Amino acid sequence: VLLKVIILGDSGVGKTSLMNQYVNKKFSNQYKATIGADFLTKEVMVDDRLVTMQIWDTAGLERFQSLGVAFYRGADCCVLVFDVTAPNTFKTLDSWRDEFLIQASPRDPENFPFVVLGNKIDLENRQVATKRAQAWCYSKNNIPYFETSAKEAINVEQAFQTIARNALKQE
Amino acid sequence: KVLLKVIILGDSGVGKTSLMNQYVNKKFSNQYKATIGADFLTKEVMVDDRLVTMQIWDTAGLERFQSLGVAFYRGADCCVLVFDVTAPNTFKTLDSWRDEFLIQASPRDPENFPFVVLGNKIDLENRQVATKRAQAWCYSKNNIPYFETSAKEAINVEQAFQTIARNALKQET
Amino acid sequence: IKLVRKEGGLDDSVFIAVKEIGRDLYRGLPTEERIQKLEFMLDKLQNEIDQELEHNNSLVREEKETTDTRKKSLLSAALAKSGERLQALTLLMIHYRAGIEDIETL
Ligand SMILES: Nc1nc2c(ncn2[C@@H]2O[C@H](COP(=O)(O)OP(=O)(O)OP(=O)(O)O)[C@@H](O)[C@H]2O)c(=O)[nH]1
Ligand SMILES: Nc1nc2c(ncn2[C@@H]2O[C@H](COP(=O)(O)OP(=O)(O)OP(=O)(O)O)[C@@H](O)[C@H]2O)c(=O)[nH]1
Ligand SMILES: [Mg+2]
Ligand SMILES: [Mg+2]
Repeated sequence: VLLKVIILGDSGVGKTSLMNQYVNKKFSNQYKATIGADFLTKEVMVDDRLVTMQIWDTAGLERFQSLGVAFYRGADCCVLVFDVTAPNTFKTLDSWRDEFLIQASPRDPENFPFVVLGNKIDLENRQVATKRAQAWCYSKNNIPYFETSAKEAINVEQAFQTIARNALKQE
Repeated sequence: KVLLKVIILGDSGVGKTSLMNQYVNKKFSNQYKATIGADFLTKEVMVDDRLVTMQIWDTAGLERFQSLGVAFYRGADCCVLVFDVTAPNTFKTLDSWRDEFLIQASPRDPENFPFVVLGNKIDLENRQVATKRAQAWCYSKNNIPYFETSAKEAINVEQAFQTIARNALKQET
Repeated sequence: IKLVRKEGGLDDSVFIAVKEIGRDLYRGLPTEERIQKLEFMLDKLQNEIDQELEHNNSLVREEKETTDTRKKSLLSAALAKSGERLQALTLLMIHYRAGIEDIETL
């Protein structure tokens, strides 16, 4: 029983930092752009059983994307990340979610498992408010919403525990 | 400063690693050090007046099981096909190496993509693949150049890679 | 930004394969020398990625600022080829990373 989770969202929002904080318990300040994709593996406990979670990090920058359509068809759960200090990254969430649904073409697209992370809450002068993001998540079939900091490991463990539960729904 | 990416292909043991090391490092190992580990070396070369950077990729290892050409061949400007003139079976597989590259790299104009064929180990003074034979195969493959080489004695090594550089440069923007 | 659709893009199997093979990279060498050679390769690969990524960014800046359609079309093809080289280099780095991860699971 293997769970395939993919992380999507604009470049710079913290997709790689969130994956590395959850699996490796480490965080780095310096930016290394993700080219193409990579995955890490983690055993996670759901209910009292170990399932293997395969967490796919992907390129936010369009010119560095290389994954084919067949790849997205096997995703069990899709994580949407934005930056609470960068409202354009919240604005584009619709196009990430919709384009993924077109390529994944799940059998019941409107109940596909998404989880949304609002990252970098450790920064001052956040420009997207919690209720505003919550309103959006509610409107999209009430998908779970976590506010996270990869830099300070706020809600990282809690978010991925929900991601794993949602991925099992599909599987 | 133009960068030229060169893939070297061919059966285990023909001298791929040794041809790269002899061109780039001017060193040869008599010892058989089989390629564990894809790697590339870099060398500045002058092509008629232009100074260009050549990256020479040595991706193949013990057995072909690796689909790793899908990962590593992309972006190449030239592909070097190497066989051992003392082992006719290494010449027999050239078609499959050339086709492998064309399928897994998907170059923009497959029929004009620069290939170069090196028949290696002429110093072993045992020639089981005749010079005319390799040239006939090469001619039929859209007229690609053929060089007989020795990585051990540095025979034709500098000459082969100068032509590799030129032909890699020729098909670009 | 958006999710590019690429009909023959990469599949699971390529990443799984580079990791499976990479796990045994330089197996045979002493546990001392093995981790030496792997660190050397990851450092060399990062420097090469950095270099290429700086050339890539320079091509991006210049394509944004060009009005001449001919020179834009040439910049786009160079940027595409830079992108392909970066994909290969990144998959090579992932290959050697699996060697490191093999040492530290042991
Ligand atoms: N302050 C703060 N910085 C973060 C946080 N998460 C990531 N960063 C930093 O933000 C920058 C971008 O982070 P990445 O994880 O590389 O972003 P990415 O989403 O993977 O970007 P791409 O690979 O281009 O798609 C890096 O410099 C990180 O150090 C966070 O929660 N708080
Ligand atoms: N006599 C002679 N021996 C050579 C020559 N070139 C390579 N060799 C020897 O042939 C053997 C194979 O050399 P490699 O360079 O590792 O061959 P390779 O094509 O990279 O293939 P793998 O070893 O399987 O990775 C080694 O013992 C070399 O010393 C040559 O030009 N003349
Ligand atoms: Mg990233
Ligand atoms: Mg070799």
